[PDB]
Amino acid sequence: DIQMTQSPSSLSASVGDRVTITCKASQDVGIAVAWYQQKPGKAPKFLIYYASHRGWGVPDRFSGSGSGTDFTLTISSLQPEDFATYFCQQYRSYPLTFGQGTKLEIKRTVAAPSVFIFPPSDEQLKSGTASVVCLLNNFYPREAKVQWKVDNALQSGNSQESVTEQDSKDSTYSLSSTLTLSKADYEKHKVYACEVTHQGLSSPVTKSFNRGE
Amino acid sequence: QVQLVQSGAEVKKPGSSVKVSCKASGYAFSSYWMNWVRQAPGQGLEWIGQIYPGDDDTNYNAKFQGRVTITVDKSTTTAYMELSSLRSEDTAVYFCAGSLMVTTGAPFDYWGQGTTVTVSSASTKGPSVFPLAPSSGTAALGCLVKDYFPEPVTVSWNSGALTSGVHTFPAVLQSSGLYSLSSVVTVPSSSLGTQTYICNVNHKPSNTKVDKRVEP
Amino acid sequence: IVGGTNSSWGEWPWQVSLQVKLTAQRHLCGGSLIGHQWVLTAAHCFDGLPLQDVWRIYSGILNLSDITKDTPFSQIKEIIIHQNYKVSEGNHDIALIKLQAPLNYTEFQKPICLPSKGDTSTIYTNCWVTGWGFSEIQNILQKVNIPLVTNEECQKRYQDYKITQRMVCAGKGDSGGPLVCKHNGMWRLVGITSWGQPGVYTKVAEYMDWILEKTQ
Ligand SMILES: *[C@@H]1O[C@H](CO)[C@@H](O)[C@H](O)[C@H]1NC(C)=O
Ligand SMILES: *[C@@H]1O[C@H](CO)[C@@H](O)[C@H](O)[C@H]1NC(C)=O
Ligand SMILES: *[C@@H]1O[C@H](CO)[C@@H](O)[C@H](O)[C@H]1NC(C)=O
Repeated sequence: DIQMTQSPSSLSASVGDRVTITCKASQDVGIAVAWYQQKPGKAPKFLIYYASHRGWGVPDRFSGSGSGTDFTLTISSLQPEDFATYFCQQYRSYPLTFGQGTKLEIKRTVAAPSVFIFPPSDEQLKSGTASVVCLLNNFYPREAKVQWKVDNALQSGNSQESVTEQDSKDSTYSLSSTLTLSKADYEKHKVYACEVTHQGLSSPVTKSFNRGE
Repeated sequence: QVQLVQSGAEVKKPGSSVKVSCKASGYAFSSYWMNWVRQAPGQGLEWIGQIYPGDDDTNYNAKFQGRVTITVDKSTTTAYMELSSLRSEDTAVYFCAGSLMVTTGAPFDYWGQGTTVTVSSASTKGPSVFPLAPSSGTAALGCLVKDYFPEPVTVSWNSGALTSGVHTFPAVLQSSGLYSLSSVVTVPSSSLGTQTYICNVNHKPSNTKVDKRVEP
Repeated sequence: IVGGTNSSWGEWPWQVSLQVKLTAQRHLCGGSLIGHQWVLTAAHCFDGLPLQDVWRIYSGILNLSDITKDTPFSQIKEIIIHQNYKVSEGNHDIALIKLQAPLNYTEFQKPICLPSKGDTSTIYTNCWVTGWGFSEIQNILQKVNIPLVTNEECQKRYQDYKITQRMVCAGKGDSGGPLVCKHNGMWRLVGITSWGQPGVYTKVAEYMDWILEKTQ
């Protein structure tokens, strides 16, 4: 199989910027490379074929180039509708293969997260499980880091993080972290803290609560 | 116009088989290759196989060979993909895509909207809804929708009367095999003593509707 | 599956455009590239234009408006019109063009396989005709899926003309343009447009002996 490596995995840009996505084939694919655009939850849309020729009704700002093992997709002037994930496909030989995708994101001024921590509700505790949720609200960029401390003990492997897409208004992200503990283990300790490290924060912000208080 | 309309979402158990259909219209169905591509939530796009309806010629990705059978019904201009011996790793959105060219199978100038196929031994279960009570100038409310299967679950606040600042995070598949979801909203801390907030959670697959008030 | 009759780059790589530069260069006829140096077209395209000096042949071309003086072209070295062809008649409307320089096969320039001698009686179901026909000349190479009709059924309409066994009927199509049909997964040049009621095409299968003899 011919592997297709896209670079970068993510890319932040602004309306009117000129952005370039590169795709590298592990083997010579000639010019048998196509590009697709996919927005969240929707089907991929066909942009380029044979590495340079636009598809049906594709705006002229989309430009493809390259040959051999290196290929490029260029958008001359990003419109707000152009922010999406982009895939390169090779069809020189079967099986057909795609790149891992390059996500175009709206560039925004740095925003620090608002951190909230929620103790497990009484109803859930009656079920024998405890979920403590840490909320990072309206921050940018996406790379905020979250750590869970139980009595100053760094938890690991028992927390799941979910993040939203860029808000349609403020282009900010929101992230939720859920530390899941059994009721037996939840009551073993007193202090539960969520420590967040983000680009926009001078020092990590830690929100904590005392169990039962 | 040219349309590719696929069947609805499917929930299957390991070892069973799923048959995804793709009803094509608006073009010469028999003269174009129909390609099947799946997009796993964490493995990007993966081409499965293709069929030329006119001659019923098929090409399969060697990964899926022995488990995928792509067939067509010329009468209704419908293509099918039948993936057998389903594994949990087969959970993905399956697309049908028409070739750009009459003379070759790739690239794909048009795609179907996709069919979400979920492979899991878990059984249908309604969501357990818990409140993320605010602490004590914006305060954060929330709603922990936990332990439900299959997806999706819809969450709205005050029956839609409160959409500003509402963030419903994507569901996460847990070790139990059930999905969990949290929906949060930020409102003025002063308003907490005046307004009541209701988390409206609808899970059609289980026909369960939960309305949980969130208060300090 | 999108685009309708509009073709895509490399979809019909055998398609060539025959043009003459007398005062203002214009497209006159289409042709099928059948080899590095050989192009197959209709004889009547040369009625009144026998000189080889004026003919320009473009291969790997989709949009005729993109042709410029800098655009490469092939010059005719030999025009082999079928000996039995007569200007006053449409019978035996097959001509062979030998290019002065061999062409390189690329993603946009490829030969079209010719039918075997035994393929005179076979029936084709997935047939296409491509050209820059009239409505002016369409800029983008057009493709039309047309069904084939038996000679007996065709003769009922062209009562004024004798449809011989060496002709095919069907029914954006150029004089001398290809009529290709996909059989056994391989595209073959089944006919050559001769009369543009149904279209009538010279049956390339019957002329294989003449084609190979002249070609070799
Ligand atoms: C084909 O291309 C022409 C432009 O030359 C356009 O006007 C026409 O709408 C196109 N047809 C289809 C079916 O896309
Ligand atoms: C064909 O080329 C001309 C210029 O040579 C261009 O204006 C036209 O847009 C092209 N065809 C299409 C369908 O874009
Ligand atoms: C085309 O064919 C000629 C003769 O075989 C060869 O010299 C040349 O490198 C080929 N490629 C191009 C771009 O001319």
